[PDB]
Formats: sequence, C-alpha cells, structure tokens
Amino acid sequence: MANGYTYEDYQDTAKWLLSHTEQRPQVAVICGSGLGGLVNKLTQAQTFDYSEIPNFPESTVPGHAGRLVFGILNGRACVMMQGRFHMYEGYPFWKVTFPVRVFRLLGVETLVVTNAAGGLNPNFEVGDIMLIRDHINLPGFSGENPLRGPNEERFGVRFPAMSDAYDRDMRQKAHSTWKQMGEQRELQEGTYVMLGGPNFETVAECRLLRNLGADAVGMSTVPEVIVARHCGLRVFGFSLITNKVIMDTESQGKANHEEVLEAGKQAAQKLEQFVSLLMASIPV
Amino acid sequence: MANGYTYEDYQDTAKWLLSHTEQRPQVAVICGSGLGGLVNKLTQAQTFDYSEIPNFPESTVPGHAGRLVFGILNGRACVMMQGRFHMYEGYPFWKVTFPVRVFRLLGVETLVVTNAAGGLNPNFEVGDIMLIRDHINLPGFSGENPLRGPNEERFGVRFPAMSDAYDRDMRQKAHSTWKQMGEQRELQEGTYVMLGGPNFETVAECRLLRNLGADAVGMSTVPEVIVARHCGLRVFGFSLITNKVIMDTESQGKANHEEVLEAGKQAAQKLEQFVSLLMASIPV
Amino acid sequence: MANGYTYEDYQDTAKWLLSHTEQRPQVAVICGSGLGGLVNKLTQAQTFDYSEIPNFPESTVPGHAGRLVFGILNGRACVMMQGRFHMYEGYPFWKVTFPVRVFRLLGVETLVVTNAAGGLNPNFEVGDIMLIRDHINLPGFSGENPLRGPNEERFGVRFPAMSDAYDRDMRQKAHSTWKQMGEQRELQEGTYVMLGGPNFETVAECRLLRNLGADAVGMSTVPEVIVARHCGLRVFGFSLITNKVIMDTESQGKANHEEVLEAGKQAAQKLEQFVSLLMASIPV
Ligand SMILES: O=P(O)(O)O[C@H]1O[C@H](CO)[C@@H](O)[C@H]1O
Ligand SMILES: O=P(O)(O)O[C@H]1O[C@H](CO)[C@@H](O)[C@H]1O
Ligand SMILES: O=P(O)(O)O[C@H]1O[C@H](CO)[C@@H](O)[C@H]1O
Ligand code: HPA
Ligand code: HPA
Ligand code: HPA
Repeated sequence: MANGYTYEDYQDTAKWLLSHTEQRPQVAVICGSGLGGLVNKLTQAQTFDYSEIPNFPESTVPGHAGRLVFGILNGRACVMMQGRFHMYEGYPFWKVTFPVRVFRLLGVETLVVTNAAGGLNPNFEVGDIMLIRDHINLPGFSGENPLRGPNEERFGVRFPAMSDAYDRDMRQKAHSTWKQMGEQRELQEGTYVMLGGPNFETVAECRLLRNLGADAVGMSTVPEVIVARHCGLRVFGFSLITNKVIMDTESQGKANHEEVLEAGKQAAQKLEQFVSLLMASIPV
Repeated sequence: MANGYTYEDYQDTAKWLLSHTEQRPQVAVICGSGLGGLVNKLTQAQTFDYSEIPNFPESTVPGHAGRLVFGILNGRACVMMQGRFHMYEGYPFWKVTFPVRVFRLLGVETLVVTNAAGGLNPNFEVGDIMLIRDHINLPGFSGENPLRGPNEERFGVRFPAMSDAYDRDMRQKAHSTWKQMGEQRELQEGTYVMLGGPNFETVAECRLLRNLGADAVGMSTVPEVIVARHCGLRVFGFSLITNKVIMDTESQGKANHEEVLEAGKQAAQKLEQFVSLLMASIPV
Repeated sequence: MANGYTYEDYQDTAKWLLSHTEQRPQVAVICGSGLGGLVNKLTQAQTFDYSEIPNFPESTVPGHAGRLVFGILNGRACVMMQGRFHMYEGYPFWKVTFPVRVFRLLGVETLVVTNAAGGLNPNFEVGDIMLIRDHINLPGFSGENPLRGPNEERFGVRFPAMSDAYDRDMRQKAHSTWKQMGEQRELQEGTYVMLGGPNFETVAECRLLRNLGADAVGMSTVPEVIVARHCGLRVFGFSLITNKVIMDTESQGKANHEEVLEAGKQAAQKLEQFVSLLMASIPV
C-alpha cells in the first residue's frame, strides 16, 4: 500500500505540536547514529517523546533516542529529531519521511540532515566530516520511493527535480565556517549513496559502489531529502565518516554498530560546534 | 501480494472488447507522455475510456488521456493505449501490464511501445528518436517484476529469455523507412534504462547510468516488454528524447514534466508520420 | 509486512523434526537447480516432503523436488534441502530463508549452499565449478532483505557484518580436495551476483553485471547466506556454471531452464564426488 497518510494527518500532528509549545522553529535538524549529542546545545528546550506525538513513528535503533526537541541554538529557533527512522526497521518510506512534511506545516524553511556513513573515498579518514553535495538513490531505482502513489498537490509537484537538492549557498557557508574554526583537517565534500541494510557490505559491493562514483555509503537520509525538496524546503546535510569500508579480501576486521556510535561520541565536540556556528545565516 | 489477475480475468476483459467493436486489431500501440497525438491518424476509430472497460486500471498522469482506441492506421487495423500506467502511481507491475495480456487474447501479434526519455548519450539532441535495441531493468534486479509469482502456463514459460526482446527485422524496417522520409537527422538506436521515479535524477545518478552503458532513461516500458515477450508478442519500440540529462553540478536548469510534454507536441508531425509509415509490413 | 515468523515458530518446526528422526546433523546442504542428485549418496536417509513439515514453504520450480533429507554422507551426518525457494515464486525473503534458522536450532554449525549460475567471467566454461568467495546483493541495495524489520536478538545482532561471509578455511580445503580428485579443469573462484528474475538477462544487463565485477549471475543463495551468517553459521558455497551469458547482440541463442537442468545432470558425478569428499573436515 502506498502512502497511508492524508494531508489532514500531517496538519493534525502539526496543530498538536503548535498547541503544546510556544517555540516556532525555522530550522529542522535530523540527528543520525551517534549524533544525538547535538541537542545538548539547545536553550529553552522542550522535549516530546515520539510515542506521545499523534501519528509519529518510533525509532528502535540503538543510538536513536526517539525524541523531538525544540530549542534555541546559537540564536536560531530550531527543532531536532534526536534519532530517525530507517527502512530496515520495517518502515515504508512514507512512514520514514512523516516528520519532514509536518516540519513544513510548522513553518520550517530549512532542513539539516546528518548521518554516520562508511567511507568509500580512499582519501577519507575516520572522523572526517563530508558535506553531501549529491546522492545516488539505489532504492529509488527500483520504485521504492516516498513519493510513490497519488501526488498531494498541496505539498509539491508530481515530478520534482533533484539535480539541485543540496543548497549551493549553504555549502559555501559551511566551508567559510570550517575555516574559521581553525581545523587542521579539511572539510570533505561528496556523493552519498543509500542502500537498504541492515547488514554491512561485502568487499565486492564496496568496490562497485566506489566505482559508481560514491564517496560514502549509508542506510538513510535520501528519502528525507526527496520529500523535503518536493515540499520546497532548503536542504543541507553532512556525513560523519565513522569507518573505512573494507575493500580487500584480507579482512583485517569488519564494520560494527558500536564502532560507529563510538566514533560519534569521539567527534561530538567538533560537530556540535560546527552545527552551532552554522545556525548564523541559514538564512531566514 | 503477487499477480491478482487470473487467466479468466484477462479473457473476460478481452470478450467484453470483442463484444463492443467490430475491429480486430493485429498491432497494438502504447503511447507515452506527450505522444497521445498518434491516435489522430486513425480512421473508423472507436474509443473506450479505461474506466468503462472491466478490470482495466486508470492513467492518472498528465499527458495520459486514459483511452483505448481502435482504428485503421495506414491500412493496418490496430488498437492504441492513449496513455499508460507507471509503478510510481502506486501500481504493481501486474496491474501496469494488464493490457498487454488482454491484447494477446484479442489476437494481436505485434506490440509497439513508445515513451519520452531523458537523454544520456552525449550525441543525442532534444527531439531525437531513438530505436530501443535493448534495455536494462533496474527494478527487476531487485525482484520487482511483472512475472513474479506462480507462472501461468497458458501465457508462456517460467523462465523466458530476453536477449532477443526487440525484433531485429522491425528495427531494419525502421531504418529503411526513416531514410525514405528524407530526414536530415539520423535515426538513433540504443539501450533504454528504467528506474522507478517519480522524481528526476541527480547528477551522480545520471553519470552512473551512462557509465552502466545506457543511452536514455525513463520510468516505464520495460515491464510491458517483459510481459509481451513472455506471451510471444513481437516487440518494437522507440524513445522520443525530450531533454538532455544534467551531468554537471553547474545546473543551468533542471528536468520538468511540461518540457517533456512540450517536446512531444514539438515532434508530433514527425513521430505520427513515422509510425503511420511503419504500419506497412508489420508483418502479419 | 516484514517477517511473519516468531522465534517460537522456528523452534516448533525444529522440535517436530527432532521428534521424527534420530538423525542429528551438523552440516546442512541446500541443493539448487539440477543439483538434487547430491542426495543419492546418503546412507540411512529419511525423507520429509516440505508439505508435511509444519511452517515450511514449498518449492514450485522444476528441478526442485521439495524434500528435506537426513542422512550420512561420507561419515558426516547432514540434512539436505532437495530444492529451494526463490523470491520470483512470490516468496518474501523471510519465507525463503525459513529453513536456515530451523537448521541453526537443530544444532547445525555449517551450511553449504549450491546453485546453478550463468557465467559472466569470459574464462569460465560450461560445466565449471566456481567457489563463491564473495557476493553482490542487488535486492539488498533497495531494502529487500530477510533481516528487515525488528531484530530477533536470540539469533544475532542488528547490524551483522558480511565481509567475511564465505569461510576462508573451507575454501582452502576445497582447493586441496579438488587437486586430489585429479581434475583437468581448474576449480574457479569468484563473486556471485543475485538479481530477482524470473526472466533471463538482456545483453546490456550482462555487460553491466560483468563491469560491476561479478563472475556469475543467479536468482538465489545470497538471502540464505545473510541469514546464515546473522545466526553464526559457517558458510561455504559454489556455483555450477550451466551456461555462458549472451554478451553480444548477434544472439546465436538464448538462455533456457532445461539447458541448466541438462547441465546439472551432465556434471552430476563430479559435484556429488566433490561434496562427498568435502565432508571430511567440516570441521566439527
Ligand atoms: O544513517 P544513520 O541514521 O546515521 O545510521 C548509520 O549507522 C548504521 C550503522 O552503524 C546504519 O543505520 C547507517 O544508516
Ligand atoms: O515513459 P512515459 O509513459 O513516456 O513517461 C516519461 O515522462 C515522465 C517525465 O516527464 C516519466 O513518467 C517518464 O517515464
Ligand atoms: O539458484 P538456483 O536454485 O540454482 O536456480 C538457478 O536456475 C534458474 C535458471 O535456469 C534460476 O532460478 C537460477 O537462480
Ligand atoms: O560501513 C557502513 N555501511 C553502511 N552504512 C554505514 N553507516 C556507517 N558505517 C556504515
Ligand atoms: O530526465 C528524465 N528522467 C527520467 N525519465 C524521463 N522521461 C523523460 N525525461 C526523463
Ligand atoms: O543465465 C542465467 N541467468 C540468471 N540465473 C541463471 N542461473 C543459471 N543460468 C542463469
């Protein structure tokens, strides 16, 4: 069955949030695996567990708290998803992307998406931050898309373009901000490739993904960007490179979830600082 | 759930059509986006809205009228689908391909498939006509296939071959016919790649598709060709190159549905003329 | 709907088998198309039709008998699936992989997977045996995965690694064993790529698969390996190259199911002999 949410379901949820907080966010942030710490910088924060918000799904993955937090971050009013949804949990893309449309109805204009990703580009090192300049939607190639089914004209057009999904102006700002931080390592930039999961990749799959032109691999984000662009939200996002993908059969180890979470904590002070500074000029 | 249509459902629909028209078509034509004008050349035409034919799905995409038209085209009796179905509308492939099997039961022997496609091959120009010599079925790689589920032996075999899907003899005829038209631009020929949609591709996805060896990209056709070959229909098809795919991050624009429809009208007199001439020697 | 089997369903089926046979297998073998002959070497064999075992699905593909056979093979106690399940039959991956988890609950420690595959590597010849050193899971790229949905902690972790799926020690043993057989043709080794089916590939698709780095193509195995590794089973497998994939538009023929079955019978005495010898040192 295609999207089971009607336009009214989104507004009902939006009305409920508006009726339970005085906060009116302009920016929305989605926190990935081991990135839930970004919420700690919010002032005047109000938290809502996903389970208490009508129509909201629930995050079942370790490293995803499952809480919507409103607050002020470096002067800008924003709402953060401390934990997100993935298709490997059993969620159809229309459930995975529910919050994005609700955000649009709350008056939000900018969406910031983050995630933990495996590094495909050889020049990447664990701990690197990669600005997502583009993506490759593998599930979309087969028809698995959050927009499949009747189009809701109240959100956007039937055939939205994706060539300009990641805002160019925001990416320039990200680079200027990084230089101001005095970081020794350069801010990376590249293409993110999404696949279903939940298992980690084989050596053969990784070589293929790299040869397709991808720099980092992950199991989320893309469906949210698609829905976000469909409804006209400005999108900006980045991947925290938590591990280097195994490219040789002499497997000197293998990817594991705790290592990615561990990496998130490791890069906590850096990402939070970066996101906090980025708030200045979103624009508005 | 796999195919919900039983063999009797196809014949019931076929019987209904046979009982409402004296026309006995030997050729079936499926019109894509902005190609609905091909019907205007039919003599003794009888139209049936998809909504009035038992078991028939409905086209919901602008540029797809949703009408089955019987008529005589340049001496040959044929039936045309003015508008088709796509998986991005919410239709499973077994619904998308319903008409093809009904055509087989009407006595049809040849299927002509057309579509509007984005150009991947650098040598293609907007307005070009590309004969489809082969295809790449991305959704099929993952199991999304109109033949998934119990095989109906009354239509074809369990494991049909696809290496000879596009009739070689028809393609030669197409070239000889094109030369007779006195066209300045050459008739192109290549591989069509199908993906789910409904969103348009990212730059990264386009570079990948081109590197996979594809010449044009679209969101239909392949599932119909598969079912058509399974039941033994001779298949011939072509893509109208409506736009050049964006391959560089310096996006000097972006794909949109109206531009493709606009292109269809632009190439109306040419395609109609070409299809009309092709009717001579289908064979029979 | 994600996995419809609860942990108790697997154990119920395991208890039933334990209550109907004195055999306690340590190795499990899954026989592919035209490979059902491997069962003929079992001593003290007890057969169960899939239809009589609670919760077990049924094989509907010619070349798949649909019987679970317990027996002694060259000193080792094992259970064989004479015929397997495929997604193209209409089965979700959670149904396709049901037997693997039951095997784990029977006390099995090693899983041997076999299949008939089309050859992509130019150096392969019909009749060749290719040890699977790795795989590429196309359906998995889109989210079609037997592990999708809530993770059952009693079987394995949420994010299992796959880089070491095919046991290195078993592959070395396979090579030493092959040399002892006095075979003139070398034992091949490579990457297996799985796609949905049931139709055979186009020339364009084959060139693409080869360029992705695949050596053989097939419509099964991978989902079983994934579930097997998730629950900690040692995995070993091989493909019987039944035909050479058509890579040129001058199609001097085309793939067909009987040719693959015919090839299986052709290589019967060789594979059976090889599997029988491999039983020595699984280990235990
Ligand atoms: O994309 P986020 O939400 O960071 O989760 C990333 O981390 C997991 C692997 O450790 C996978 O779920 C992957 O998608
Ligand atoms: O393939 P047809 O029916 O031409 O439609 C083509 O046109 C649309 C894009 O403008 C997409 O639906 C694509 O598939
Ligand atoms: O993989 P097994 O079970 O060998 O079956 C192989 O043989 C069939 C083609 O002849 C396809 O189903 C393919 O997957
Ligand atoms: O190695 C990985 N693979 C896929 N997704 C990931 N997210 C973090 N690391 C990985
Ligand atoms: O750019 C395109 N992409 C996919 N399908 C299309 N059909 C016409 N143009 C396009
Ligand atoms: O040519 C083939 N293609 C896909 N699967 C196969 N299994 C045996 N031969 C083939």
